[PDB]
Amino acid sequence: VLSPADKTNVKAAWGKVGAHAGEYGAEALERMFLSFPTTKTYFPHFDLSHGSAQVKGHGKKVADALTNAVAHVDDMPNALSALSDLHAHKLRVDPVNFKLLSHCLLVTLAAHLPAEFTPAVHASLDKFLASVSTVLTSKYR
Amino acid sequence: VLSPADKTNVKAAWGKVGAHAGEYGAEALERMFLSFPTTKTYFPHFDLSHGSAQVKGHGKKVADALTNAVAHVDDMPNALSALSDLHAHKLRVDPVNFKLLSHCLLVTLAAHLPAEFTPAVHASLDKFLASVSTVLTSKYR
Amino acid sequence: HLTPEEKSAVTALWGKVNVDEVGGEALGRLLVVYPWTQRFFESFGDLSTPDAVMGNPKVKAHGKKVLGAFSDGLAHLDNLKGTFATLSELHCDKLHVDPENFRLLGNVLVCVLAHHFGKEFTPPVQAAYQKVVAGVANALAHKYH
Amino acid sequence: HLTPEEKSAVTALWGKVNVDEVGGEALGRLLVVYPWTQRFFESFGDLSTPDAVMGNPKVKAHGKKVLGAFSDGLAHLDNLKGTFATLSELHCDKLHVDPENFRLLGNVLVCVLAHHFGKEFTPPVQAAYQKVVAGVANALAHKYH
Ligand code: HEM
Ligand code: HEM
Ligand code: HEM
Ligand code: HEM
Ligand SMILES: O=C(O)[C@@H](COP(=O)(O)O)OP(=O)(O)O
Repeated sequence: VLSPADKTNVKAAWGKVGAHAGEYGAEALERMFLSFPTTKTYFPHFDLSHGSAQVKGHGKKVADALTNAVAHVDDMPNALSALSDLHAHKLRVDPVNFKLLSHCLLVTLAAHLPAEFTPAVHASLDKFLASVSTVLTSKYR
Repeated sequence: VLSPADKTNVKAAWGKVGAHAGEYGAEALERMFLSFPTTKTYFPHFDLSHGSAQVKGHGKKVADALTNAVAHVDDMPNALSALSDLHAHKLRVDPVNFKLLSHCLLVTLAAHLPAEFTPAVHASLDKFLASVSTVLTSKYR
Repeated sequence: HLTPEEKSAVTALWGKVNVDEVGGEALGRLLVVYPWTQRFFESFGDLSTPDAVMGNPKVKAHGKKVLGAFSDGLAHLDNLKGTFATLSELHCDKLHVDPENFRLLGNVLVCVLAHHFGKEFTPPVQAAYQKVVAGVANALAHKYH
Repeated sequence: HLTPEEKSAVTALWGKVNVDEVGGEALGRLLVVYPWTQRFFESFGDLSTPDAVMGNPKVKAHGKKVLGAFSDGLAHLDNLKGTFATLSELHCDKLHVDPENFRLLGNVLVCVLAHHFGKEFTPPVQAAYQKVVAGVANALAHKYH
């Protein structure tokens, strides 16, 4: 569960992401496909080359869901219900993959937030990404 | 979550565990120590040899907690409040390990319940034990 | 990986397996216990319920083929990497199958073997099979890139 | 395995690393992000808040020896297992540390490398380090029985 200091931290860090969420989303995905090649088995339909439009478009959607999760941080199961359904019933990405993407998102933030990625914020973002993942797989079976 | 069916399935298989819970916990633990050796790092204070007395006792303790959990399936977070505080604040077993004891608990059940370990029931038991594991690690950070 | 007493006990137990029924039942249970795995088999028909899944002939037939290759792999316990290299490249480049499925199938197989042999699937025998299914998973995953 | 270009990228980035500093920074952060890992350090004193961890002198002194051994291993990429053989034995037999800790520290370490180097820690540089940290970790878990 996210504490009051966790939410303050996520909101502060994500707030600083601002207009770059889409770009960061795309960069985390590239980091993931490059670092964890098995994750690419879920996008056989994507041209996965650096800067592809498919990956660029998908990163924006991923960052937009996260930006939504921060805005509804005290009500994530509901704010993420549609996405949760999508993942459980159609995509069916195996659960072990959310941790891989979550790690690449933290790495992407670290890389971009020299001042804000303090030990404390890093701890909170990890809990947050872990919580978004749990909601997204909560209806798997 | 656990459906009303998963609960009916869990109660029935576990009901059939009878006064055998101690032996099956001990068995589940012995299977886990032998199959996944890294789990022994958490019991450098137990004699871990076959037929070991501490293993037999801990096995009973683990079984009885599940028996309490089955009886309180609708409200596990609460029934297990104290045991989750214990794993989160003192024992601090790494979360990767709960999936290993759970697997071993299923192998144990299957090996002892040929009649009741149907595909559906195997499904429910798996959901139950992961749900228990989730409660047990919910207060970790 | 396996000690010689482990290699022996595995061969020993395998030779009593009906690979056809165990493969059908394992893949069947995989689709039932971890439903998201059904994603690769929408063309198999009815997978709506557990008996529909366990009863499905395409599930049963694919199970037999898959456990057959696995079984053939048990004659390559010294170089599983080499024996599955082609199947590994195939599952990655062609089937786009996430390797975690090979580990999930591994544990379902262990539960099936336990369910079938009862007492005979001893903690030590299981430990040996945990090494094998983990080796076959890694070997199958070895070529993904 | 790492490609000759990955080894180069790794060694070159590591040449810029203050090992004592990264060591204190990665151990501290492991203890803050995954607080249950503090279970092995009751003797380090106050670990109650993030600053109490990051600034604890025993945590800093320990990060130094940890990343120092890690740093040495980097000069032995073709033989991580033998390089870490005696520390594997020690972490298992004497400290009783679950190997999953080595993988959690590997990821925190990658996060600290990205935070320090910013854009310079490129996705291809990260993939190279992911293989290194997974390698160290497998090397440190190898002697466990
Ligand atoms: C941070 C966790 C994640 C979030 C917030 C999330 C979010 C999204 C969103 C918003 C969509 C777009 C839905 C739409 O088009 O309406 C989506 C689709 C999808 N996601 Fe997830 N996702 C996450 C993790 C994962 C992971 C771990 C993978 C696989 C490694 C995955 C695989 C996919 C794929 C295959 C699609 C379909 C994309 C396409 O064909 O365009 N997702 N996800
Ligand atoms: C199915 C999940 C689990 C259940 C229901 C369970 C149950 C219990 C119970 C009832 C106690 C006894 C505490 C007391 O006497 O007050 C306990 C102790 C303990 N558990 Fe957990 N546990 C689970 C998983 C784990 C895992 C996965 C590990 C390790 C791999 C673990 C390791 C420990 C240790 C080392 C103790 C201390 C035992 C001693 O000092 O004798 N537990 N657990
Ligand atoms: C346990 C290790 C496994 C082995 C030994 C194995 C082996 C095989 C073999 C023999 C083939 C046919 C290859 C050919 O065309 O010659 C195949 C195809 C296939 N396998 Fe795997 N497999 C394994 C596990 C899995 C799992 C767990 C899934 C996913 C739930 C899976 C999904 C597929 C798919 C979809 C195909 C093609 C299906 C079709 O065309 O009808 N495999 N496998
Ligand atoms: C890259 C991985 C790691 C390396 C290279 C490493 C290396 C070291 C070194 C060189 C020593 C001193 C050995 C001695 O005292 O003779 C040590 C001690 C120790 N390590 Fe590790 N370590 C690793 C990660 C871990 C992690 C992840 C933790 C646990 C969260 C851990 C827990 C300990 C503990 C409890 C000690 C003893 C501390 C004391 O003296 O009180 N290590 N390690
Ligand atoms: O066999 C070994 O000594 C190593 C080599 O391969 P990696 O550790 O790099 O996978 O591990 P294993 O083949 O069991 O996975």
